[PDB]
Amino acid sequence: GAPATVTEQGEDITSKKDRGVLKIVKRVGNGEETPLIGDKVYVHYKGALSNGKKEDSSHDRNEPFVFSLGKGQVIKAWDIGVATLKKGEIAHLLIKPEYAYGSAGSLPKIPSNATLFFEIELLDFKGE
Ligand SMILES: COc1ccc(CC[C@@H](OC(=O)[C@@H]2CCCCN2C(=O)[C@H](c2cc(OC)c(OC)c(OC)c2)C2CCCCC2)c2cccc(OCC(=O)O)c2)cc1OC
Repeated sequence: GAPATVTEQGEDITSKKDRGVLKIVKRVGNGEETPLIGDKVYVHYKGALSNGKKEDSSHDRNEPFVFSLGKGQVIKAWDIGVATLKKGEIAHLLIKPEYAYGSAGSLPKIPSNATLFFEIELLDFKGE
């Protein structure tokens, strides 16, 4: 499925090139701009543990999820990954624990050393 495609075909968007965050663009967005650190970003998403049937989704807020990019308001992989998206883009991200919750996890919801998968839509972003 979608995680396997990211493993085989996903681009490594980490600075260290350690495959900690792999990306596939699933729908191309508009324009050339991608958000800067400090910008307020608005997304829809769904997220899964790799090994589990439990899903989280912004569609249940029925509302955009909002955060300021590069301000440690989300896991590292999202500061890295969302920064690469254009407005209207939908991407898949496969995320190793070092760029999420690490060996600690976030118990009981997130286990130790969990890989995560997300589908993310960048709705909009605005300068601070
Ligand atoms: C800088 O590092 C951190 C910053 C923030 C956190 C908290 C979890 C942080 O979660 C995350 O960063 C990632 C990426 C964004 C979407 C949520 N997310 C998650 O892992 C999800 C998540 C994790 C959560 O807590 C761990 C959630 O809160 C209970 C949560 O609620 C909607 C959702 C996982 C859920 C299970 C399946 C795998 C996904 C979070 C959760 C909810 C809203 C957030 O920002 C917007 C807002 O506050 O309105 C930020 C952990 C961090 O490190 C582990």
